[PDB]
Amino acid sequence: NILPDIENEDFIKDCVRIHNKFRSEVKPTASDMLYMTWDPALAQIAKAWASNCQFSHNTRLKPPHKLHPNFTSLGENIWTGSVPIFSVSSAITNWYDEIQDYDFKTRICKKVCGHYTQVVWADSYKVGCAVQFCPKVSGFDALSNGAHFICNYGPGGNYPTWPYKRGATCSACPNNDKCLDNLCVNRQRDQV
Ligand SMILES: [Zn+2]
Repeated sequence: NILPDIENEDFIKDCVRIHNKFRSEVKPTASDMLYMTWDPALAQIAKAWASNCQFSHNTRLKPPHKLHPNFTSLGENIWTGSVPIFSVSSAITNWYDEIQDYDFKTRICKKVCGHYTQVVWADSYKVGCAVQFCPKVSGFDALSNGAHFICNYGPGGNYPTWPYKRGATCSACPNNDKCLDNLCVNRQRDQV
């Protein structure tokens, strides 16, 4: 298990593909789920924060900070665990599986659900991730020599509302956006 660098093409494909797989398969269906693409600037941001090896959120995701020239606010998911166990698939799946504690009807979360909601946040269409090797991670004293994985999201989600608008798939995309695997695509947005 070697931890990939932020420009590793397989790492990039995994992060994007697996985010989109969960976003495509949501239940209830989403009417407005945007297709998610890689953003190298978001990946650099994740890399810088991840190198701090702290189990807490980047402090500069919101005004008056602005880490990314094109987003007012950024979103963030963090996964921290052992090196052997780490993979893009397991980390993101771990975030998504918080759905078990989420009741879509009422938005009631029984535990921790904010990673799941950011994974499937309709309006978020750019992602960038990084993993760091961390001898110790602050806030997580139990852990030794772990993998510390952070994705940043543009624009940020986790407003006090449903992560997407439930409805017939792709029935409420922006403009005249086409649909690909239950996601709203758009040549302009999706350019990397
Ligand atoms: Zn969190």
